Amino acid sequence: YNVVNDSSDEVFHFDMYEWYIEKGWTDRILSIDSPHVITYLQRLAETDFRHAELLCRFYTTRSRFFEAAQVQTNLAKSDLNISLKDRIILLSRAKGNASVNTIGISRQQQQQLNHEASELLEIAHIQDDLLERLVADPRIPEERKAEIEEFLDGPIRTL
Amino acid sequence: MTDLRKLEALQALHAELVAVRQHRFEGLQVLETLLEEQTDAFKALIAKPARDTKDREALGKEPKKLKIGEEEYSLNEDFVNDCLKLADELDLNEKESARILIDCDAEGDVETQSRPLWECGVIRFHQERKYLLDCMRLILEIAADEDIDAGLQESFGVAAEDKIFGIPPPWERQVKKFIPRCMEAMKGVRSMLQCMADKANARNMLDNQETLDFSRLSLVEQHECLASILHAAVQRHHATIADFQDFIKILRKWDKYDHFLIHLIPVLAAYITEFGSPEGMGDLQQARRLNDFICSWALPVLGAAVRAWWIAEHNGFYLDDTVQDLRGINLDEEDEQRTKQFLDALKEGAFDFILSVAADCKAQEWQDPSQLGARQWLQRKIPSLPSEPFPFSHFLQHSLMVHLEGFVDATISNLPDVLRKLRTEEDEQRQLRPNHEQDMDLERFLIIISYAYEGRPDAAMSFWEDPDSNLAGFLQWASRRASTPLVSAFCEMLRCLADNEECATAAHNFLLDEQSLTWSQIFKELEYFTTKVCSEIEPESALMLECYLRLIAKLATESEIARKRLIMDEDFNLVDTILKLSVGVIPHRLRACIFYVLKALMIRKTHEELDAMWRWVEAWMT
Amino acid sequence: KLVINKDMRTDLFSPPN
Repeated sequence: YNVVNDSSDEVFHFDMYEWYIEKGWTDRILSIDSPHVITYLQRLAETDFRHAELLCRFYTTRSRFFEAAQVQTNLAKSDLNISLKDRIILLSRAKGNASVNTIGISRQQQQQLNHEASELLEIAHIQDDLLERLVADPRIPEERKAEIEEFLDGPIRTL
Repeated sequence: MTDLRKLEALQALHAELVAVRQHRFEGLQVLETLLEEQTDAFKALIAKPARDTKDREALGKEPKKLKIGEEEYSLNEDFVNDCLKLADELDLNEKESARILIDCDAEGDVETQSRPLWECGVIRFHQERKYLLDCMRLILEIAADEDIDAGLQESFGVAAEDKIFGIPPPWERQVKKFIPRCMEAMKGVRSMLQCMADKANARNMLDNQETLDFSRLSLVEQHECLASILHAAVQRHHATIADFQDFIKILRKWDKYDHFLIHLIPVLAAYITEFGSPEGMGDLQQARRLNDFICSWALPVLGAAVRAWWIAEHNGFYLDDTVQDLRGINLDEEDEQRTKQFLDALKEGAFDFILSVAADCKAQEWQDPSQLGARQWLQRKIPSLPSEPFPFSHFLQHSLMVHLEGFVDATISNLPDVLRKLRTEEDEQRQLRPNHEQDMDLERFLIIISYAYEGRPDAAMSFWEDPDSNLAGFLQWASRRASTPLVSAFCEMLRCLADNEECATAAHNFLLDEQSLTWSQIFKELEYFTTKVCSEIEPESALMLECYLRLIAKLATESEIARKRLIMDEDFNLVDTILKLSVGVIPHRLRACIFYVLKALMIRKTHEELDAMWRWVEAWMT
Repeated sequence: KLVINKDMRTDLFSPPN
């Protein structure tokens, strides 16, 4: 592992960040002082959920809660393939992270994000309560249930 | 700014807490916004990720581009060398260590301090723990402030339960408790400080001397903050017996006397108060086991003091037989056992250690020359501090004085017969062998009482409000016929119990007749010594004279009735006696005390007093 | 923003196509 960390090959270190992510070694990746890994995540954060989650962990441990709430909220409003329940977790985290002070950011900007995440989380829970009840309902034909699961187990719908 | 880093976030947060503490509520809306952004910080007090090999080998393999979170940075042969150096000195992860160094380049503090880049990382790392821990003390301190709005006082209270102690609020709700994390947290500070001296001493045996001194200061401050946080948490009845046993074992395994022991003293005091005294876990059965458990020690004075405090605090149960159950238990045997244990603790030097700690706590760089040699004529056998620059705080001193006054009240209201028998034993010992110096237990105890009651008139008034209480009873009983040391200790106590004018007037009215000490005997002894010197003198007589002069000066500076009476009293004529004593062959201390007494008497005077003073001066100088 | 429109929906109790 010395030979690994003693390298200056950049495509290599990118390939190793991806490999650590694959194997699940949050142990070793979260323990890198470097910003090089943060910058690498900032480009692909809004591309994949698993990468965004890593980026948000780096922000939170650095008391940058508002920036994580921003990543999580945009991810919940996006058209990436994300389940409704995963979008409930993202909003719930963003709601908490925007409710606490982050230095350098105005109280107004925090509250406006904490409010957008609170409303979207309220709608998401309604949608989750619906989807669950509809799937379990004995009086609903199977043919329709599959159709319900397609349109409700994804991005959050209007009221 | 708005996008502040971890360091700037804690530094700004600290300023806000000081505002609310200094009666400035202009940042209420801004304060709540910070606690939510640093929620993950308050959860873990102090935790450094272990040095991993995955980052060590990867950092040096491709030191070209670094990705931390969302931003990206470029590593060069110069910066990469600082990461490995910082990680080795502090044993910190390469990823976390790199982030610290990156924060310095952005803020650009290398020019503000003109130091190597790798050294700044050590300071920046210590600053985080300082504010991260120091800010917690302000939260609990403000949550207990009674001079603020009740609503705001409760906001910081519930917040600390969840942010610091990890306890959710009442309106909601695998995890580890706070104490076990705090104990392990303080442990890391000790191991880190120990390894620091070993490595530092090796290379020393440079431009980093001041940095090492600042790091040691930050470490001791963080340890004091952790101790205060632990004390506050224990004050909320959030402990158990396992933590108490662990703390007792850690104390038994104590090696050297330093500031850490003085910081932990109040922790054990609060532990005994919550468990030993009937003001907490009032399980009488549980207290019996702890008594035998407390009653191996690498320092006997510590065990003696602990046993004395435990006995003093636990003797409050056996006062009456109506508030608790005391059936099928003998009293005389337990009383004799506690008495012999307290006597053994005294012989081992419990009060001596307490007095040495109290003295070392208020160690001041400079002292007023009007009180030189006061309370410094005993036989101190306890080793002193190494004199390193580790100044104490104010809240710690306040808590120490409060605990000492509480212990004094308990010992006075629970063990009067013990003090009586000790005084009689000392008297008979001094009588059967005057050539030898008996023990100074009572004098040391009175000096500790004086140190406890200093600059606190709210507590000193208790000795004058109720003249029929136990406090006034002991005050009047300690004024009977005794030796020079006891009289000097009582005079010093009276002098220190005159922080204001009301207490000074009360002491004046209580000293004069309305047997206990009276001004008549004082002036008689003064005239006797004057005639003896003018027709040798022992240290005890000089000490008594100096104590009398200091007491008179204090009463004249604090009280007005005494200043107006003694100045023109025909039966005393203190001025003539002090002048006849000063014109004699005596050391300079007595002359200085007489001059200070004259100054105090002449602090507020009129034309007639000025004329009389000038007449006396001319008559005695011509 | 809510807008009720009972007019044209999709029969929740009939399959598609």
